[PDB]
Amino acid sequence: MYQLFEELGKGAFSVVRRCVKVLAGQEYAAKIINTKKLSARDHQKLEREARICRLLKHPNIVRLHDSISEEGHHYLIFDLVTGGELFEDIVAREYYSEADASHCIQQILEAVLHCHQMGVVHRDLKPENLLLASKLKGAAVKLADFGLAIEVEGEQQAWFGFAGTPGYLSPEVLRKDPYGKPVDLWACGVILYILLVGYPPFWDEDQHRLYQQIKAGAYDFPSPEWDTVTPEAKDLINKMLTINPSKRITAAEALKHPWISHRSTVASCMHRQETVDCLKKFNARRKLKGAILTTMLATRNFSGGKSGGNKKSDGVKESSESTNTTIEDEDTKVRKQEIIKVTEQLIEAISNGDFESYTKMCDPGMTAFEPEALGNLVEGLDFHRFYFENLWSSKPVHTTILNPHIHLMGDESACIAYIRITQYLDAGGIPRTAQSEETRVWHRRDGKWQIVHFHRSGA
Amino acid sequence: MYQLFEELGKGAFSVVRRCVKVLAGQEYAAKIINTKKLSARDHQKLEREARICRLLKHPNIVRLHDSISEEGHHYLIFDLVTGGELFEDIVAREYYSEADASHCIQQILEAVLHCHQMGVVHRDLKPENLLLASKLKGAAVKLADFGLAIEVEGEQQAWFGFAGTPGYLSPEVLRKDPYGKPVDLWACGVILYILLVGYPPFWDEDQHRLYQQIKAGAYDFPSPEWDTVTPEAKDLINKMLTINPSKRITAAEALKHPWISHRSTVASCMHRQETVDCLKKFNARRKLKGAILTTMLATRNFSGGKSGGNKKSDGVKESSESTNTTIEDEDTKVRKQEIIKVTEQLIEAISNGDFESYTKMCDPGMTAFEPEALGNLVEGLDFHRFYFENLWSSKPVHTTILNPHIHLMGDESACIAYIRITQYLDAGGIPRTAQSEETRVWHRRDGKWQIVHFHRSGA
Repeated sequence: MYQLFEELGKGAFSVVRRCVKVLAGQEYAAKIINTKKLSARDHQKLEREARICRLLKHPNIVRLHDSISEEGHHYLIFDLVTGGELFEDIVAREYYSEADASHCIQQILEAVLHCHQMGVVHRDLKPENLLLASKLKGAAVKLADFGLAIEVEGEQQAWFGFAGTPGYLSPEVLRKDPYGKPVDLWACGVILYILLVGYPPFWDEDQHRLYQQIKAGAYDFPSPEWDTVTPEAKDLINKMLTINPSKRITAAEALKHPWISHRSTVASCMHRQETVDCLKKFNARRKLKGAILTTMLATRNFSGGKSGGNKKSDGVKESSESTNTTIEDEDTKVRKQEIIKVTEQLIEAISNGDFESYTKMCDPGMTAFEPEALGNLVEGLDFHRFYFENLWSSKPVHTTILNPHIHLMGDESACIAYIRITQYLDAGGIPRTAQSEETRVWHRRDGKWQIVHFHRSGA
Repeated sequence: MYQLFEELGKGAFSVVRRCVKVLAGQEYAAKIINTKKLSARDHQKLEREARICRLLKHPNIVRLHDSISEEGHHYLIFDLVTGGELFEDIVAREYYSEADASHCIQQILEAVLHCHQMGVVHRDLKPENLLLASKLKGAAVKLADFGLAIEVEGEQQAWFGFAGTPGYLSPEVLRKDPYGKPVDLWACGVILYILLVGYPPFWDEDQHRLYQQIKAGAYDFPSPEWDTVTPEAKDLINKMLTINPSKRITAAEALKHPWISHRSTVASCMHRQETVDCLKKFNARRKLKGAILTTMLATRNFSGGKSGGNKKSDGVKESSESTNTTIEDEDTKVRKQEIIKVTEQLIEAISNGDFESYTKMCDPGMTAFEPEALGNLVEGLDFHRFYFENLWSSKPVHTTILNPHIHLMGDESACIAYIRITQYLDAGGIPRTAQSEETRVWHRRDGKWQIVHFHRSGA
């Protein structure tokens, strides 16, 4: 049904690859899940993932087109979005302000609101799920991958399992409390915070300490970098990073927050280069950590240095004549003889009065000096046509070529000079003979020898 | 004093590199020891290493030419041997027999005998120390690197420290007994054994168990591979792998052993392909185990098969030629004008009677049709010399070129045709005028346009 092309990204248990629907000629992203490596339970919950993704129809959410299981693999086929990660894109931009982060978060919150309205909680919102629709300027931000998403019943909370990514986990999930929609608003607070200053609100080498920080809500807004962030951006983060999920801002309420809905008078327009710089390192640390590592050694200076031997300039070593003959592309043979071949075919074409073959062997802009031109230079084949039509269209005539000389001037040019002697009969012969000295200038154009100019004397 | 070129090999605390003595023009191997990474004691014992290596003058031992210390490095400059390891070379050979292993061990024992006679014990004999003199057929085996070598006093034994390589360590060193020359004969027994069947006599993943095996002398000669080894090769190994160093064969006595001294009637001539095959794996396991510079790691193969193949970029046609612009002159040229330049210089050279410049612009084998040749084809410049010498060496004359046409036939060939009109005076002028139709065939040879043939009419 489909044809797989390049890989676009990975997880521990899936890869994503561009593919083409054979009979459609439409391109898609194939999420390819190795089902041999899943638990029975996670294999079974692919049914829930497939279902959630069909439900969700929103401009800021990538949708499922198809789901296929084979013996060792499951295939979830989605729309192709080609812009890559939002976070990678932010660091390649010429300008990045609070007003620009607000537009990112608004799109994310719109998507999340739509999930919540459909009874879907994502549970694992993180930078990797935030993709751009295309490489075009101002492409939309799109949610991708709902492999840990759950279905909820109205506003009812439950214990759906301990699932998520450490830095984005909500306090209620860490306390083992029944939970629901607010887990996604906590994760949006963490994402918003990273979008503003380029580093996460909660971080610790020790995962147990990290979780105590999260559960305590122990994040801060340190100077210098937070000093130029508006009070309203900080207010929205605070409302999202509220420890008690019953008191946490909802996606609907977040979208009405002035830093989002009154962006044009509230969100700062100042470029935040330090955010861009920190985010680069954040982005890089995210691509080293993972289940499988492509680099052989993890601890390598990322910056590099120049080695010795990088450029080499040698001296003028004394050399001899080195003509660069091209590699031959046909059966090996005598080029001189080749010229003799096309020349004999020329003489035979003139003798037979065959203007058709004479035209092929001559360039359309052929130059000519001949006694029939009375000292003038003739261009084209119109002039010799009069002799092909009248005279040569026919008593016995014998031609004889004497002392031929050939000059080869590269692969595509040659020149032959010879003496032509013609034996013929005039009226009631009386056999006669005539001499002429002829020069032909041949030139191979598109794999065919053609006369570009010729010269005749005494005829 | 020296110039360093390519790296030839390594240890943990040294690299070896080819170098050239600047003022000599002689090439050597530089052992470059990073003294910052040595213990005070091992730095100090470089004095002993330097001394031992100067003492040793033997055809099967690489000798020291120089020793230099800088602030962070010591340099021990030796003869360059270019054949690489004996062991690598054995596996690339077309034939390898007991008789060939006997010649290897004889060379090694000769070197070791010479050490022992000079009061030097190597202590760390292993495959890495066994180098070939050159890549020539039958190059000698040479001992290289004495960094763990010691000086002994006659036949006196002492405790010189626990030093060596695990698989080649003698029982007495492992028992912490005073020791001397026999430690090197134990290591030769281990090397000989590996030379015969391609695997070591003592091996264990657990180093403590390995040492108990060594101390017990618990090696064996298992079938099938030992079944075709002569009893005399086994006898020599047994004599060397004798646990009590007072009873172990000496280097002098080993050299008189029939498998060495009567090789031609004693050592088997049968090719041992299984030895060659095992030795390949032995050689490979030796090159993963330990290095200091970063080393790439291979991936185990996956079960069944993945599909795949070579990829070619696709497009509108097989090849491409930029955007679809209107088919017109994209950019202009001046080659036609170049031909006009050399042609005007030709006419001026003829007019001035300058045969010198006329010779340069003409090919030595120039072809010519002209009325002065009376219908004949003239080759060379001898014919026109008569006109340069006599006539043109001089009343007022004005030339006029009419209707010039140029055919470009590649980068290296061109042809120009034109009408030449000459105004002159005859005897007592009476101004006269003459017409001729001229064709020149130019060819660039070694960056210079030369006439290969020319044609003239009515002059």
